[PDB]
Amino acid sequence: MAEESIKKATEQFVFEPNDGNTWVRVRAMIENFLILQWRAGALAGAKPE
Amino acid sequence: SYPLSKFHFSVEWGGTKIGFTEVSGLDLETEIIEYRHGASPEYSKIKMPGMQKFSNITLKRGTFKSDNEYFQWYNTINLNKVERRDLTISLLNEEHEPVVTWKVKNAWPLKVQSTDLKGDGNEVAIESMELAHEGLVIQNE
Amino acid sequence: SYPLSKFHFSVEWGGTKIGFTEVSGLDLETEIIEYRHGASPEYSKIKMPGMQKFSNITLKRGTFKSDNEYFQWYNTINLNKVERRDLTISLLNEEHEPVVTWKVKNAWPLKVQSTDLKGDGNEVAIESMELAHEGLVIQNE
Amino acid sequence: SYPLSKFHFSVEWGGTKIGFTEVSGLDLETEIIEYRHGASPEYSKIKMPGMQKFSNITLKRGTFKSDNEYFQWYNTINLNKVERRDLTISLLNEEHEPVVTWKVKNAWPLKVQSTDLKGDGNEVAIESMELAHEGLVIQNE
Amino acid sequence: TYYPPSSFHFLVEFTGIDAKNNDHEFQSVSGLSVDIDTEEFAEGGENRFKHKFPVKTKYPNLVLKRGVLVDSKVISWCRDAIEDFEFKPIDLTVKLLNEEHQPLMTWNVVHAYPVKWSVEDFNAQESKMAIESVELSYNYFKTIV
Amino acid sequence: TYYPPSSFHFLVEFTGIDAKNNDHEFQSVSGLSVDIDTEEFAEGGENRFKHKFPVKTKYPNLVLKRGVLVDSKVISWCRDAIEDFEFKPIDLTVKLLNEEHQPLMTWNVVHAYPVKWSVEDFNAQESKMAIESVELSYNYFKTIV
Amino acid sequence: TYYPPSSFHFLVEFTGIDAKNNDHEFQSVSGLSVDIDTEEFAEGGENRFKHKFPVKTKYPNLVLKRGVLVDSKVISWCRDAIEDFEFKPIDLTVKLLNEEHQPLMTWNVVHAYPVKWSVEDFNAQESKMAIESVELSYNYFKTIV
Amino acid sequence: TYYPPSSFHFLVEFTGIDAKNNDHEFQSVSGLSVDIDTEEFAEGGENRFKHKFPVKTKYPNLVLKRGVLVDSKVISWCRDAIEDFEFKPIDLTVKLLNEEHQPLMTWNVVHAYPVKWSVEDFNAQESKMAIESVELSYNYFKTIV
Amino acid sequence: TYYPPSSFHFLVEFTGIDAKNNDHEFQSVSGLSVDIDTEEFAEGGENRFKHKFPVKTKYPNLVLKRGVLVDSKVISWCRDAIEDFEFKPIDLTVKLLNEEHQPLMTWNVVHAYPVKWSVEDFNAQESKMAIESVELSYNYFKTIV
Amino acid sequence: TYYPPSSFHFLVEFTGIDAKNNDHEFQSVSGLSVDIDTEEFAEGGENRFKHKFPVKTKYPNLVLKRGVLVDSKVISWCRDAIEDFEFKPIDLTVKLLNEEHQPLMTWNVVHAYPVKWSVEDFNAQESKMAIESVELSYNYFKTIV
Repeated sequence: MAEESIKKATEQFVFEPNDGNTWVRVRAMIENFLILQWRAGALAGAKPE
Repeated sequence: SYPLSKFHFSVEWGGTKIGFTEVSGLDLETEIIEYRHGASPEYSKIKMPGMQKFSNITLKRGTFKSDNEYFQWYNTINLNKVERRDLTISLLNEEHEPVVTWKVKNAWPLKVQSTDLKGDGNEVAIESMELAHEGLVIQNE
Repeated sequence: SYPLSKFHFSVEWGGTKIGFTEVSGLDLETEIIEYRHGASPEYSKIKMPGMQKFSNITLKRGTFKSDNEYFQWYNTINLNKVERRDLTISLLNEEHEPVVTWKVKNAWPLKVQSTDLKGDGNEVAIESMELAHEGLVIQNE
Repeated sequence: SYPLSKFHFSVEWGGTKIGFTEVSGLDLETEIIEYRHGASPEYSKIKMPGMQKFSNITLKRGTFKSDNEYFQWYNTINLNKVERRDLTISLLNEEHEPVVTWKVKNAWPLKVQSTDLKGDGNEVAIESMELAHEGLVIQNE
Repeated sequence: TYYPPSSFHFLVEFTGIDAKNNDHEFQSVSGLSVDIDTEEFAEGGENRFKHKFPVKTKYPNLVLKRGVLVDSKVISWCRDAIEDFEFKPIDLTVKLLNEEHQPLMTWNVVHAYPVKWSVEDFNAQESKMAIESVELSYNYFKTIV
Repeated sequence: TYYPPSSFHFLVEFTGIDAKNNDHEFQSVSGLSVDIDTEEFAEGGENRFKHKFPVKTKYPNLVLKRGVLVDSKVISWCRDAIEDFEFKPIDLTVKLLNEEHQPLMTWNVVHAYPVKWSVEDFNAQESKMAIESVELSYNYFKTIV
Repeated sequence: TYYPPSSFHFLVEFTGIDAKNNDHEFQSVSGLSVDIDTEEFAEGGENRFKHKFPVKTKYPNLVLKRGVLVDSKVISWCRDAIEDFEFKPIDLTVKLLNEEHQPLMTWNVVHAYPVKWSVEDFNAQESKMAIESVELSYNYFKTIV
Repeated sequence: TYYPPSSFHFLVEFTGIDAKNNDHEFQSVSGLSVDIDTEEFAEGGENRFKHKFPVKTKYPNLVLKRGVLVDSKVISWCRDAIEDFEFKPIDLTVKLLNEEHQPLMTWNVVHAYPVKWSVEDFNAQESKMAIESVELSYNYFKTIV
Repeated sequence: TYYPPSSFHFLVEFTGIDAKNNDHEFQSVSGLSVDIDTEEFAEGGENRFKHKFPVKTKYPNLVLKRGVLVDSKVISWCRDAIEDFEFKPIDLTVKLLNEEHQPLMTWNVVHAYPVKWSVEDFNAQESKMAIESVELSYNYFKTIV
Repeated sequence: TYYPPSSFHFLVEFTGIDAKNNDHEFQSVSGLSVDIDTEEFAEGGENRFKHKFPVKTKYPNLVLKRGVLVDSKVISWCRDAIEDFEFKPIDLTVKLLNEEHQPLMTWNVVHAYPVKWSVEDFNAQESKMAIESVELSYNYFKTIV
């Protein structure tokens, strides 16, 4: 489940330039997906780190 | 192949004479609006035209017996009313015909200045006037 | 072994003539940002570059019969629109070829100034223009 | 038993030539902090030293064919980065050796000014530069 | 840093709204800060100070300004919320840039939506540009650096 | 835009009031903006932020200024409401114009009526124009562009 | 108008008080304006705006200033009200004049009486005129033009 | 008047306190004014205005300033009230003078007593005169002219 | 007086604290003033004024400023109160001096103790002296002259 | 002193946070002051003054400013508290320095933790440095000198 959702979220960056201004946007998006899963109780750990 | 000189000219202002000693202030001016958005690669601004301005016009002449034309025009001011006139200024050729013409819309007098008197003042008494207006067009064909 | 003189030059501005009496304002300027933290052993500030500026350019020429190029360019202003031009200024050698070139981006006229008239004005009537622009590059190879 | 003259000197600034027409601005300045307590018998203040300042340095030279050293240094500015240099200014003796030296830390160019052009300008075209810096030491042994 | 960076070179990007280059350029950005609400208590016998306790983390609205743009996608999004109560929150990135135009530091703004839209007054006697202003509410932000 | 438009060229038109050219010319226009009222809530266990919810869309009054005109139709309409409580709401259009004097963008102001009318103080020692000011209440606006 | 009138030429006249030429001349006049008090209501299901309703028409006090005059009839009238609670309301006319010294427009002020009277502070180190100020309450006004 | 009088030539005199020439000279006088408190009422069916009614006449305190005088009789009187609650009200006359040094107009201040006394701050780094200030409460005043 | 004294030459002395010459020198002194609290009453039938009655005499805190002194006795006294709630009130004398450095006039400040102590902000980019400020509460004062 | 010290040379040090030279340098420091809360009481028969009593000692927050630093240890510490409610108080020393760069005087700040963090607004049309600001709450301070 988690892999399919992330895969779809990253389709919007497929034809973007491959540089720092894209790498940072991809990271922010993935982290937002995962923080929600953590709050929901799927992921283990006291804090996101 | 030669430029024009600056001493042969005439002024039509609705008075009885067209000869003047000095004419100045025939200028045009536009304001500038500047802009820069934070993401621009250049660290300077882009410029475009704003609103427009005009300068006041100054006319100088010698004082003559029984000629009170400047005062009489000034004295037409009555609260917010004044006689407005079309002012035509022209640079002349050797046949005394126009070459370069400055056309001025809606002029009226802002101030009238008299001469100063001196015991040893061995010179001509010169009076002057300053005019407000609403626009200038330059013709040179 | 000798320096260049300052009287042989030409200006390309999109008009019909390239001869001018005077050209001025070809400057470049940068702002300075200053800083000092309280624990520093020195009692003065450290400096670094800020944003950039350019000066306006002034051009002067003699008035000629049937030449109204300055007015016509000025008169292309329509609210926020204006005809913008590439301005090229060049210092010439004895073969009348460029030596030093100043390249100016996006110029338009800010103001047009006419001459003053005098009864005893034994001189040439000189008109002038002031231009806004967005950048200057200097070439000397 | 005689003082030094002011016309024989050289400047080392990282460029290809050390000859200049004019050098100015080698100043040092300190601020003053004032104080008076109400019970004092004197009706004036006591003074002590504050923070320190330095002036900008101006350099002037004639324009030469294929020498674009001033522009090239200025053009190293990139947002907050610039090439900084050690500037050494020296007053010379009859053997062309240093007598008085001014040592300047971290200089960079603030502005570059080009010449003005004139139809009757029978003179040398002179360019100039203004430099920011972080400190001056004077040596005279 | 040894020489700290200036503040005049930055980029605003939106996620969930069709991109156009004219919607990434702004005159000014403000509101990237935070605070903690506290409560006080006096303990009998302790006369040197009162105790203070944290309660909540608080963030201000994000404010963006620019010259008026007539075909903006961001404004169409604002209108759907303003006129019909259709709300669909977005994420946003604020980037502070270096001389190679790459980020020095960024801010990740989470779950934002429009609360305000305005245009400054017209004046027949002044030479000025028409300026537009948009304000957004959001839940929190994180930083990457 | 690439070069954003200025704000000094515009037109105000009224629907439901007899037209005169002297009632379409104004010195200044203000009040074309909007905001959303919200409420806050603290959820137990969530210590990172408070929740915020929208409640209502809010608009300010529209304000018009000009030099005093003695035979105005708009003022006759204002007087009927002010003096006799006869209210008959109108619609209005605000137009921002281009160099061909055609609209860049317009605002559609719906169901407006007068709430205020005033003239600035007289002063025997100052050279000034007499200025008139009118304020209108309305329900909402839409834009066309 | 095409050229709107200026505000520095005007006349104040009183009805019910013996006339003197020195009581018709003033330095400044203010307070000729009006407003409408309103109330708000939220209708369930309508989320685009709140409703607004008029309640009352409101007028500010009329304020007159001039240099101090010692034998004024207007001040004697003010004193009877101030010192003895003898109140006898008057009517008043404010006239804005043209170049022939005839009215452009007038204001009819109905049923006025005094609520305030003062003279500005004295200062041994300044060169100034002594200035007097009078404020009147009234019910409403009408205009003629 | 035709040419109104200036305000820089005046005299303050006290009744009930031993006279000294140095207690009649002041830098500034203020507080010679009055106002009327009112109440409002809305009458059902009358929608053009609210009614207003007078209730009370009100006066501000009288304020006097001068350079510091060490042997003042007025200050000894102020101290008895300030330090011991011994109150003994006085009357006072304020005179505005003409070029022959005779009164143009006077104010009769009735039943006054001290409520405040102060001296301005000292500053070792400024060249200034020490200034004293006295404030009095009174019941009413009358004018003679 | 004929020529009133200036305010830049004065002395502050403390009783109950070990003396040092560096604790008698100050940049500025303020707070030497007093006021009387009053109450109002309306008597039925009396419409010319309300009655006013005194209740209490009131004094402000005394404020002293100077450049920072590190070994001050006054500050050690302030710290005992601030840190441990050990309070031991002192008396104080403020002297305004003449050209022979003798008192023109003095103020006797009775039963004072510390309520505040602060030092102004540091700034790496400004050339300024560090300034210290002390505020004292007291019961009353008397004057001698 | 005879010549008091200036305020532009100082050092901020932290205990409990890994040290870096770039976290000890600040543009400005403020908040090193204190006050005492009091209560008032009126005693019947005593009409010269009211009594005042101390209740509590009070301190303001400590505020630090500097240019933006991206790898700061202090900011990482602030983030743990801001984002996760993990609080771990620290001690701090403020040092005012002499010409040998040794302390003239120091302040011992006890048990501090972060309550605020912000960065000033960006502006595309101005040449400015990005400035960061941090505010800390603490219990009390002591001085050493």
